[PDB]
Amino acid sequence: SRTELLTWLNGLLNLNYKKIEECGTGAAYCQIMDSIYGDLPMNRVKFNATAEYEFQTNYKILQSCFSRHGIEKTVYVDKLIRCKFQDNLEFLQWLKKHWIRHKDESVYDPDARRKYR
Repeated sequence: SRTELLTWLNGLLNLNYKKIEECGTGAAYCQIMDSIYGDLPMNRVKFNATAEYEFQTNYKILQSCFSRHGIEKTVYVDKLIRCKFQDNLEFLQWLKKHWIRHKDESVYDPDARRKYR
């Protein structure tokens, strides 16, 4: 559920999200992928974005990550970027599964990776 996922995400990345809709900015999605692959351009991810044009940048970074690593999963930016509940709920559900299956043994420091943003 949304509550179970949000709690998981907040603990994983040391975030304080209250609604699934907040994942629509694409920043959290990028960092979940960074925790798994560690080659995301975190400095260029607009982590605390408020303007849609900035969300667009996050999604292009996310899409580039999928392409670089040969991830076949679909990413419908047009649906997610509007911060709609259902679309983001579904994408986050898949991301958690991807994380479970691919996150290795190394420790991840979400705060340091974001330069404490």
